[PDB]
Amino acid sequence: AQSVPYGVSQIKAPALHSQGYTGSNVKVAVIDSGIDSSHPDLKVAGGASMVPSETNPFQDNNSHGTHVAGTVAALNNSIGVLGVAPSASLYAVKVLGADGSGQYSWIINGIEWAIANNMDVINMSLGGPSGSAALKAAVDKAVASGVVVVAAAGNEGTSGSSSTVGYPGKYPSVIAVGAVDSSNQRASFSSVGPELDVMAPGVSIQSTLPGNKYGAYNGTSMASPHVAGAAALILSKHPNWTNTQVRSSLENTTTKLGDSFYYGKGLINVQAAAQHHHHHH
Amino acid sequence: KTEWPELVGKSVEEAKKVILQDKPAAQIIVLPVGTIVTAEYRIDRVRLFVDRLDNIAQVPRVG
Ligand SMILES: [Ca+2]
Ligand code: NA
Repeated sequence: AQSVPYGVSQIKAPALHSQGYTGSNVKVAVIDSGIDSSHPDLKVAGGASMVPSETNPFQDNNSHGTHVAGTVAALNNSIGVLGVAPSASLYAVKVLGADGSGQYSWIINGIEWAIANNMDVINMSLGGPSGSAALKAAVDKAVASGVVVVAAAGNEGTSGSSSTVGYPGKYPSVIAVGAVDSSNQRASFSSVGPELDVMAPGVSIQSTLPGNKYGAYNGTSMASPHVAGAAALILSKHPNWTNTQVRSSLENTTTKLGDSFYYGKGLINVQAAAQHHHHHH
Repeated sequence: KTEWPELVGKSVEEAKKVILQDKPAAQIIVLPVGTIVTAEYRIDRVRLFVDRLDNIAQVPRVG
């Protein structure tokens, strides 16, 4: 039997599924360590690797990209977990090697591949403390081209009054996602700052792991794909909505939690986001 | 102890020794400063970001 991880229910994705919307025909690039395409609870539609020494994007030697991919799009069937957008067209854009790191140029090359291949949504469960002009230009280009770009806020916790949101999350063109648990409490590690946009579940998140496994991971990396998957559900119900509109729908319909420095606009609610009229609950 | 600001500017070797005294089961991974990394949180891990001289270039922290 299939299990629905709590975070998929928490963001109200089953309300979209019951309406008949599951992300069909929406192209989501998981820009990450690869995706294990042999996993029976994933269907990978395509991809490319920007990692010079790891040329196969369908081999995930780390595990992280496979876990992120399952939160976006684990298949709706009788096994494993259920993804937020289980019919999405999932693309493995490998820019991180086995050790979980990549060079800025590899990340930018993956964003450029996503733009050239007409991705609707990019998920970046990754970050670093410094930006670069070239990284900012790649994300701004993807957004100018119509792509919804979602990233983890980072796991740098608090530092007095300073922002600790990393890049590319910290760029205004990117939706930076922090992590809450099942009680809607901010995870102690979740980055903070005025660039924090929305929150999603990022504690003890069950998803797919390589070699036909499943397991619970923690991080803003886990929160980000709930929002990327929610964007794919919204686009499957409203295929002409722009990325501007998808982003605003998610921002404008959160459940407000605490102070925005710690919680941004609150927890996403994809049921409310996918209505025509938007307000907070 | 979950952060080691006193290690910035030290060699990677000293940093490893010190972190393993405080957290002997730590999974230490050495990465180049200025890379982008996965944003998962691993309580057992300490990433050490080094400059091109193999000195610590960012405050080591658990995660
Ligand atoms: Ca399934
Ligand atoms: Na941002």
